[PDB]
Amino acid sequence: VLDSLETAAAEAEEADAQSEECTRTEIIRNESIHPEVQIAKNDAPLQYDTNFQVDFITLVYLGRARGNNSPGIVFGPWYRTLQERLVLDRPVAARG
Amino acid sequence: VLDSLETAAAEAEEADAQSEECTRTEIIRNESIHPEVQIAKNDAPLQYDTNFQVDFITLVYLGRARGNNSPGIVFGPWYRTLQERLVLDRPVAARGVDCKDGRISRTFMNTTVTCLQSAGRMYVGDRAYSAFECAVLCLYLMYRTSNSVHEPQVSSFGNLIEHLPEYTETFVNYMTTHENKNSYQFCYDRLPRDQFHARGGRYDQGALTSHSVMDALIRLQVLPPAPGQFNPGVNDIIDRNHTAYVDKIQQAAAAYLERAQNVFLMEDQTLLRLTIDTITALLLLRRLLWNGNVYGDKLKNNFQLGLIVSEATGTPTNNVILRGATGFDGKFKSGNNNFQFLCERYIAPLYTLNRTTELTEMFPGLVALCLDAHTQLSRGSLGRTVIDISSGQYQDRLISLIALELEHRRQNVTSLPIAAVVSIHDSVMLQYERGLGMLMHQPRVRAALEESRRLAQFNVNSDYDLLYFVCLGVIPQFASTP
Amino acid sequence: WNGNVYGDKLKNNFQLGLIVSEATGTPTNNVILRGATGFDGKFKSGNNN
Amino acid sequence: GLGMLMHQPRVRAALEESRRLAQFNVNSDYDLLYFVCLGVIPQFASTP
Amino acid sequence: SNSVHEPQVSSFGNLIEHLPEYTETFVNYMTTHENKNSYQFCYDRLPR
Amino acid sequence: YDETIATGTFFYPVPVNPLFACPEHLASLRGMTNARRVLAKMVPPIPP
Amino acid sequence: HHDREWGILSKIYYYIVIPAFSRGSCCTMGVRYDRLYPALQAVIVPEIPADEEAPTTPEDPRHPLHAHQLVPNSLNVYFHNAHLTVDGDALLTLQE
Repeated sequence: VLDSLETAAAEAEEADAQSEECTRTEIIRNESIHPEVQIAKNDAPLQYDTNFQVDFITLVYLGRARGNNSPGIVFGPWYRTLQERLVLDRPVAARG
Repeated sequence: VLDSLETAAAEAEEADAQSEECTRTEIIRNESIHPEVQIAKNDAPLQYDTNFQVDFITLVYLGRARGNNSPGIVFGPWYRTLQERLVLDRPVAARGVDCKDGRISRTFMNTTVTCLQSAGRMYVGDRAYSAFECAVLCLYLMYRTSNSVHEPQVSSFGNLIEHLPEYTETFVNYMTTHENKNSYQFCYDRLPRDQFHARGGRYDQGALTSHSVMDALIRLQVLPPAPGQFNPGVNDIIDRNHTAYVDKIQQAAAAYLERAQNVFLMEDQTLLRLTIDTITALLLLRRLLWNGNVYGDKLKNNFQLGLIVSEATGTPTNNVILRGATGFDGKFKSGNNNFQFLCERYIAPLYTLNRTTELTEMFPGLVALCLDAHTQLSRGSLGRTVIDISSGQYQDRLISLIALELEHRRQNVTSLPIAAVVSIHDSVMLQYERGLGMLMHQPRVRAALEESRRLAQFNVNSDYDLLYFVCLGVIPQFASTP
Repeated sequence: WNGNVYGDKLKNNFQLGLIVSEATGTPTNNVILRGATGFDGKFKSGNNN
Repeated sequence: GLGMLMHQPRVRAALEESRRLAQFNVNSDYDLLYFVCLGVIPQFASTP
Repeated sequence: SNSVHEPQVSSFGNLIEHLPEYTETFVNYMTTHENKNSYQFCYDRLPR
Repeated sequence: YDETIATGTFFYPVPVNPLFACPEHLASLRGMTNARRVLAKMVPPIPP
Repeated sequence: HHDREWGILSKIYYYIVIPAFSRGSCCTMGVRYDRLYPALQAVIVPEIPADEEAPTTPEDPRHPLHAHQLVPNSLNVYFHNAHLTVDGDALLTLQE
């Protein structure tokens, strides 16, 4: 329990330090520079999302690994075509 | 040692909370400003500060002293009544939510802006933003084919945005009145739904029934592939059938849903509830711009140099020349020859490649006036001017976030059910939002709009009062009435 | 290259402003071009690659 | 495949007629950059 | 493009920003400059 | 003919009384296919 | 509250009259009171001066029966099918 509390405190202080340095960098910059992309005339380009999620997702998965139990949304029908192509000559199924 | 560690942890916690509050408050200030222009309208330019900037808009700035012309929105007498009743106010506007915290002035404008900004809010939300150009783009996206106009025709779009310096002046000088013309309009072909997907299978109530491959497999000795064997079919290309009847509904059903969620513990409802509450005001927005004309009044006219005929020709904002009042007395804008002729030698090489409106001046005032009634329904669920519980949403959200973060820091869920909530939400997201989106899309107050003559509910009910109300605009409440 | 004239949603996408106005505001930049135009009649063809 | 993705049909015909977008259905060349940048195009399946 | 048309513009530095009169003259000359690419590709076999 | 009333305002399938049968709301709200409609006609939906 | 006579009378009324009249395709459905809680607390007070007489002419913005005070909400949009001459007594009863 003491070791878990120590690791939680360490990660909390690391996150606080990261937030503090990010805010300090933002203060130094004259304006809040954010990614933009848009193909038109001089209109307002769309705003992307902040690229700070790897640490959060790693922490949220380390704090809960035996749970989950969700279907999961796939990205296109690539799995079925891949399985069909694999099963022709040398089937390997999913394996993982 | 443990007591010292806990006290140090608490002091560090409050120190970083204070630092975060200070950074959040310091991010708000921008101070960008823009250089001088070639005299807005025809009698009052836009110079530094707000001294001569409201020279022609003094009649509205007299009742707008609350915001001091610095990025602020002031509504009509209803907002004055809300400010008076703030002691027991029903909505969340002003008063700093509850007595735990909250401020006035700038913080009120910030929270009003963040109430409208719901799609993206993670450590950066910005302030003094305009959302009228996007609305116009969305409206004209489907209006290019429906048309249904009286007599003016227009199909070009590049020149509609090329003259941005004059377009901004037209927006700030013409949209002071939320009323419009052309009577009937579609205003319901958008229907913005929510992007979600769960389970899978085949589209219901479609034009296809498992296509023909499944039927061919069933009628032959092929059978569906085994889940544990993955055996495909090779006999589907042997008979050499004479094509089939395919459909392109799968591409439309796929849509485009790959955005992230700016909230903890997955899911996405904080922005969804705000968006579905805001979309309920579409009927009121459509009702607010059916019937209305601008003709001028003695009270409105206080300092004019060349706008003698402007009150009779409609809404020129420069001269109108001969167009504008072709139909009855003035409607819409069509034809720009003298404007560009003067711009080519007067205002061309000083302000060409810029953006509409600003964020440090009264430029968003035109959007604020048009959204006088649109933002009124954003608090109540059905959009009623009665008592409702819509002020503790932010407090509940922050309490839930604090509870979740402390549970993550101390505990590890375990006994707390986390799979059942996700499983039920997977269907709730696609079941609860579609019904509300398809609930109502067409108001039925067409006859009462021109029969009741109650559109002048912000002031006294009379002919002259209605005339000056529809000529000026929202008629903000006067000052000297705390 | 593209440059299939200025049009509407019926040409390629012309739907860049879907969720643009969420946390953007009114960004501004420098001035390069000059002059201004006006809208009249119905457009037909063009070249703005 | 890098060389095989482009052939005699143009960038529009080869994507709307050659079933190049069957796996990932997206808009025309204007949104092609967004499709190839964001990637991970979803579908109507989420496994049993 | 070239200036001088029905509207009396007589511009001195605006030669491409004005849409109507410059476009109506420049659209009749760049229509033959459209690029085209066409080459065949075959899978053949995988060596080594 | 009730085109002015949206389907799904205060309607959702909650079959609890076998004494009442309405094989129209299910086919009008959820948009069930012909196979589902014929299955419901053959056997009423009984919650296990 | 009361004895069982009214209860059994209501039970036999519900178990005979309703099934007898359900010769078509009517069936039980569900309510949406949870979403309709902030919907029925609507009160419209006509603008009438104190100690003043309300004209009976059919052309005036003080006639709840007519369309001169038609605030859409849901009641006045269902009024087209449920036309009913009502006054402020029902509104105050609903408010109380």
